[PDB]
Amino acid sequence: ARLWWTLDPSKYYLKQISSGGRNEILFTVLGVTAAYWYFGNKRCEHYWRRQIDNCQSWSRAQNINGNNLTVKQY
Amino acid sequence: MRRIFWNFKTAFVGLPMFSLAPKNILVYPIVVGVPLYTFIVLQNSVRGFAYFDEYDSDVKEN
Amino acid sequence: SILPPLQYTYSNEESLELLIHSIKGNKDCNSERKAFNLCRSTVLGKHVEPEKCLDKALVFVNCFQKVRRDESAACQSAFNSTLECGKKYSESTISLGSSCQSQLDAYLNC
Amino acid sequence: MRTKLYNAAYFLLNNNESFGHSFGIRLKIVGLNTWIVGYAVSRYYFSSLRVKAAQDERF
Amino acid sequence: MNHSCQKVFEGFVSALYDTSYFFRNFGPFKATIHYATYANYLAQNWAPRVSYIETSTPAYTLAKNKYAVYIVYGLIGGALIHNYMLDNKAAQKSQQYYLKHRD
Amino acid sequence: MLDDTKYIQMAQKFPRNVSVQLNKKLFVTRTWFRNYYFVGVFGIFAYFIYNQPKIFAPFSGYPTTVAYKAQPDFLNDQVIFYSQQRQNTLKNF
Amino acid sequence: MFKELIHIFRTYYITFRYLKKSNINFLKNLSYTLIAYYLIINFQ
Amino acid sequence: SLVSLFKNTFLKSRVIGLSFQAQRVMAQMAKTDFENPDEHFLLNDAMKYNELVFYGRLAENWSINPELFGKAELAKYNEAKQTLIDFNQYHALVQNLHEFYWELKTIYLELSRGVATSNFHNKREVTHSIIESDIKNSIHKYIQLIDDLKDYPEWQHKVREEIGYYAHMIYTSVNHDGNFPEIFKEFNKVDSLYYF
Amino acid sequence: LPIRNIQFARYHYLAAVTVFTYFATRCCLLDYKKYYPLASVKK
Ligand SMILES: CCCCCCCCCCCCCCCCCC(=O)OC[C@H](COP(=O)([O-])OCC(O)COP(=O)([O-])OC[C@@H](COC(=O)CCCCCCCCCCCCCCCCC)OC(=O)CCCCCCCCCCCCCCCCC)OC(=O)CCCCCCCCCCCCCCCCC
Ligand SMILES: CCCCCCCCCCCCCCCCCC(=O)OC[C@H](COP(=O)([O-])OCC(O)COP(=O)([O-])OC[C@@H](COC(=O)CCCCCCCCCCCCCCCCC)OC(=O)CCCCCCCCCCCCCCCCC)OC(=O)CCCCCCCCCCCCCCCCC
Ligand SMILES: CCCCCCCCCCCCCCCCCC(=O)OC[C@H](COP(=O)([O-])OCC(O)COP(=O)([O-])OC[C@@H](COC(=O)CCCCCCCCCCCCCCCCC)OC(=O)CCCCCCCCCCCCCCCCC)OC(=O)CCCCCCCCCCCCCCCCC
Ligand SMILES: CCCCCCCCCCCCCCCCCC(=O)OC[C@H](COP(=O)([O-])OCC(O)COP(=O)([O-])OC[C@@H](COC(=O)CCCCCCCCCCCCCCCCC)OC(=O)CCCCCCCCCCCCCCCCC)OC(=O)CCCCCCCCCCCCCCCCC
Ligand SMILES: CCCCCCCCCCCCCCCCCC(=O)OC[C@H](COP(=O)([O-])OCC(O)COP(=O)([O-])OC[C@@H](COC(=O)CCCCCCCCCCCCCCCCC)OC(=O)CCCCCCCCCCCCCCCCC)OC(=O)CCCCCCCCCCCCCCCCC
Ligand SMILES: CCCCCCCCCCCCCCCCCC(=O)OC[C@H](COP(=O)([O-])OCC[N+](C)(C)C)OC(=O)CCCCCCCCCCCCCCCCC
Ligand SMILES: CCCCCCCCCCCCCCCCCC(=O)OC[C@H](COP(=O)(O)OCCN)OC(=O)CCCCCCCCCCCCCCCCC
Repeated sequence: ARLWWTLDPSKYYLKQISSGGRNEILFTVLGVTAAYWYFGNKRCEHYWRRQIDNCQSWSRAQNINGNNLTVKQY
Repeated sequence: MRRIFWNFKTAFVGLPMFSLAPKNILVYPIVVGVPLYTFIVLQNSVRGFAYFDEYDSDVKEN
Repeated sequence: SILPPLQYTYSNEESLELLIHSIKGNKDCNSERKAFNLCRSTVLGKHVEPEKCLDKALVFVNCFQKVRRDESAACQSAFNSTLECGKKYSESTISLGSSCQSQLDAYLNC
Repeated sequence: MRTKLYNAAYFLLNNNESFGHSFGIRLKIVGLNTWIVGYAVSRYYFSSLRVKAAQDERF
Repeated sequence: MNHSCQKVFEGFVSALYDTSYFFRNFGPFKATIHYATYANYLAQNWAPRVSYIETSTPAYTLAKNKYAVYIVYGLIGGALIHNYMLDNKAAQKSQQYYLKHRD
Repeated sequence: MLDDTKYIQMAQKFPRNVSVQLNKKLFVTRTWFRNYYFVGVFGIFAYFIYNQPKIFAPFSGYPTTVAYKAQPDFLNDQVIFYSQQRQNTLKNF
Repeated sequence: MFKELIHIFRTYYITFRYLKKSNINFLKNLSYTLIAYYLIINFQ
Repeated sequence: SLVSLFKNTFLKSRVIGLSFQAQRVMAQMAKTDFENPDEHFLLNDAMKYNELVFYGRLAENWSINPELFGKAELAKYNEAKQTLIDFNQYHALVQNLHEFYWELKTIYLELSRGVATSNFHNKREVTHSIIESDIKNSIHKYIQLIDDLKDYPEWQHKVREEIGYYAHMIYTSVNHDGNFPEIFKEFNKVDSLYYF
Repeated sequence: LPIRNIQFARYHYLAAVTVFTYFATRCCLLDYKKYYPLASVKK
């Protein structure tokens, strides 16, 4: 059998762009900005929460037809 | 009528396959998984395999 | 977010006090707790007619209150030592070290 | 047109050390990869199972 | 196969071939496919990267191409650590606010 | 340098009116073998990647849930329900 | 790795011979995209 | 017209830059076989191949604004545009030949699956009529193609060596009885002697 | 010939493979429901 395992990068994808190295910083800036936005939203939603349980938290239920939900004691 | 010519006991595809394949397919599985699986299972049980009973198992209704 | 929201905001001091008192109570009054849980397990005792459990519940609560109110001087001293150790452990943002198990064992034996 | 036929070589060749030595390595790698993929599939399958239901329950 | 089923099968495969050919070679569809193929090629073979073949003498290689990896690592690590610190600050702020509001 | 003379000549001088008719049946057969090996082989891998997270991380796909409270209606033998919207969150770790 | 899996399937399965190098490349691109999506999503 | 300036600059840059590469890409495509003519570009190195394929359409279709072009620059752009159109036609020709090759290879693959040793479920002693007709018509088209390439000895030789290989394998897959003399009548003239 | 940041590429590929395998197989996050019958109890 032939040995083929290796961690080295393939030369097919190792080319540079004409003006220099590949667009690494430009894409990393976008990635960092997107991560900042996403994690900021997640943190804001997560931390500023409380559960308030009282009569005003309950409303009258209804069917998908909009009528009030009541089930008989059949 | 398909006529097959085959040396069952000496051809490379025969009893030699039974002797060879099982001991070579399970080389990496055994030698890697068994130590790895043992490590993964035991590292939790530094103190013991104790089930901290969150429900009253010893309590039986009168 | 998937983590449940909080209902009652406990101060860190209050949280540690209640936690230590709870650990003590599970030793002092496990009998009342077990009886209450047994009576609250059945359908009739849990949803339909919870009042049949009320008396048992009361007893349990009383026991817990008695634990929450450290009556013995030795109990108070041990609880204060354990609570101070817990506060120091919690406030330590630097790499944490020794545990507060010794003080807890001292308190549970009071 | 009667299609031609042949006698598969591996059915009529005396077993040799080269076949064994090379196919052993190939089977080692095949077993490793198959074991990994099958473990993944097994975890997926078992996690896909439903929860136990009551006795004589409809819906 | 039976020659009647042969007629049916030939007609069906001809219809499939014609449908595929029309859909691929229709003006707007052809333009869409032609642009999307190149977009896919750009994405797959020219994705952002940190390792690349250096064919230039040290005098003819920019500094950006010698410290891009370090800049990327700095950006990512700083983002992660700053998000962690922001999470801790938000935890403290929320705790203090809801404590001072009641209990 | 490789002696690509003949290939250079082939590239420079190629016919511009020669074409071959394609048997539709064989083209379709090959393409449907390709579809068979896509849907039924790579489809397994694609569906695993798409779904396995949805099996091991279900809570992130169902954000809002509903809760109910009930009261009796003795004089009509009915049951009255009050609904409530909640954020589907973990519970009893 | 992917290359090796494709090579084994091509060399052992007669039916798999039907696929062009272009179709293999399309599968390669789709698999890479799915792997990137999997890595990203698991952490979300 | 700023947008016109940018459009024309983009077109000029891409088209002229690729025109200097069209020779290399076309030569490489010729070098490989017809099974996967773009094999080298997919596996080893994409020497501005996908770029040529994409920008050929733009060269053919997108308009030009001569007032934004010089004299020698405009002549060079027209030359490059013609080169890209030539590449478009060359790619179309190679694609046609490659698809015909795959037709023949499909026929051969069906035969091989027929005679495969693992084929314990679909073993057929006698070739059926449908595949015989397919073989006959495919060989007829191949002979017509060889005739049509009489002015291009290199192309004719490549078409033989590449496509006729599977015709020869099909020839070898079956016995010389039944309709065999009629099916391979055209093949027996010259091609059969070549593949011996 | 020289490849910029080759070692970084090797380690990134290794990390990607490790993470993908970890999440796909969940090798580290086993299930212990099968061991519960074979475990002692407290309290
Ligand atoms: C961000 C949010 C918005 C995203 C919107 C995306 C929209 C995409 C629409 C695409 C439409 C079809 C396009 C057809 C091609 C037309 C353009 C063209 O031919 O190229 C011209 C131009 C030059 O091409 P070329 O001359 O042929 O050069 C190549 C040659 O080999 C010659 O090479 P060379 O050596 O001469 O060098 C030339 C160099 C020249 O290149 C450049 O100059 C470009 C450099 C980068 C941009 C620089 C400018 C930055 C500032 C822009 C500011 C814009 C402001 C806009 C304001 C708008 C206000 C309204 O070329 C390159 O290096 C090409 C770069 C290719 C980059 C590909 C990126 C792939 C990955 C993307 C996703 C990454 C996710 C990571 C997540 C990881 C998380 C862990 O290239 C480009 O325009 C590049 C575009 C690349 C991206 C297109 C595809 C994006 C798809 C994203 C994934 C979305 C998936 C969603 C699911 C799917 C269903 C929806
Ligand atoms: C020819 C006919 C053959 C017929 C065979 C019929 C077989 C029927 C099987 C029925 C199902 C058995 C399931 C066992 C589950 C075991 C785990 C378990 O208890 O989990 C609890 C399970 C929950 O699972 P979980 O915890 O979420 O995850 C389980 C995972 O396995 C993860 O758990 P873990 O993390 O603890 O995993 C342990 C770790 C352990 O891994 C290791 O460390 C590996 C160690 C290996 C050591 C081996 C040593 C051998 C020594 C060799 C020595 C050779 C010497 C030679 C010398 C030569 C001379 C020098 O990983 C593994 O166990 C690896 C598994 C992956 C397998 C990879 C290969 C898959 C493809 C190949 C399959 C076999 C093909 C054979 C073809 C034969 C052709 C002739 O829940 C239960 O309580 C279920 C209990 C099991 C019953 C399930 C019933 C389902 C019924 C479905 C309906 C249809 C049934 C159809 C039946 C048909 C019958 C004919
Ligand atoms: C529970 C969850 C759900 C599970 C099911 C999920 C299914 C997902 C979709 C699968 C889609 C598969 C089809 C698309 C892929 C490409 C197929 C293809 O090439 O198309 C043309 C090709 C036919 O080509 P052909 O020209 O007609 O054949 C002549 C060529 O020379 C032939 O040349 P060749 O080299 O191309 O042909 C080799 C051919 C293989 O085809 C053959 O040539 C022969 C196939 C039959 C072989 C039967 C065994 C022969 C004797 C061996 C010794 C057995 C000993 C057992 C007892 C041991 C006792 C100790 O290989 C394949 O089929 C490639 C893919 C195979 C794996 C994927 C399919 C797995 C199906 C598993 C369930 C099957 C149904 C239940 C069976 C059990 C019921 C109790 O395949 C087909 O059209 C048939 C497809 C397969 C049908 C099922 C046959 C049984 C397979 C059992 C495999 C078991 C593996 C172990 C793990 C199983 C875990 C579930
Ligand atoms: C849900 C999420 C969605 C978004 C994410 C998507 C992610 C997945 C990827 C999707 C990929 C597939 C996309 C769908 C296929 C679209 C096919 C198509 O366009 O069909 C046209 C195509 C007809 O065009 P044709 O046959 O190729 O051309 C001959 C015609 O006679 C026409 O001849 P003509 O000369 O009269 O007109 C030529 C030109 C109109 O000509 C003009 O007026 C000039 C256009 C711009 C030329 C390039 C100037 C670049 C200047 C530098 C910019 C630098 C920016 C900053 C960065 C600097 C540092 C690098 O019209 C086109 O052909 C437009 C094609 C699309 C844009 C091509 C330009 C690419 C480069 C510029 C954009 C990318 C940024 C590159 C930056 C870096 C550059 C180095 O076929 C159709 O008519 C099909 C219609 C039905 C299908 C849907 C049509 C959708 C139309 C969308 C228009 C979008 C315009 C751009 C918006 C930009 C917003 C920021
Ligand atoms: C219709 C169009 C056509 C559709 C076709 C169908 C398929 C879809 C196609 C769509 C097109 C895009 C497809 C995805 C890209 C595929 C790339 C590919 O296949 O490349 C293979 C190719 C394989 O090559 P290879 O030879 O095998 O080598 C690979 C090795 O891994 C070698 O890798 P490497 O070594 O070069 O590394 C790569 C590099 C890549 O990374 C980057 O540079 C990128 C960075 C992230 C940028 C993210 C930008 C995202 C922007 C998004 C903006 C919003 C978009 C919204 C769009 C909406 C719609 C318009 O990695 C790094 O930079 C490593 C960073 C590690 C950081 C470590 C942190 C350390 C912290 C500690 C610091 C030190 C502390 C010391 C303390 C000491 C205490 C004592 O990959 C590459 O070579 C490129 C690198 C890999 C890039 C992966 C990018 C994946 C992006 C997925 C995006 C999915 C978006 C879905 C959106 C859905 C919306 C609904
Ligand atoms: C849920 C479903 C599970 C079902 C499990 C089924 C398991 C199937 C395991 C199959 C193993 C591999 C062989 C079949 C597939 C081969 C695919 C392939 O590429 O091969 C092509 C090749 C054959 O094709 P070829 O050799 O012509 O090669 C192709 C060449 N050209 C292209 C020129 C045509 O290999 C084979 O098919 C070899 C077949 C060997 C068969 C060996 C049979 C052994 C039987 C042992 C029985 C033991 C009984 C013991 C009883 C004891 C009682 C006490
Ligand atoms: C090596 C190459 C091949 C590799 C292949 C790899 C495949 C990867 C597949 C990935 C996707 C995995 C999907 C898993 C779905 C499993 C569904 C299943 O059958 O689960 C078992 C299920 C009962 O499970 P459950 O209801 O949860 O009850 C137990 C709860 N404790 O069982 C049931 O409910 C039983 C009814 C459903 C199942 C019906 C199956 C019908 C099969 C018909 C076969 C027809 C062909 C026959 C051929 C031979 C003919 C002679």
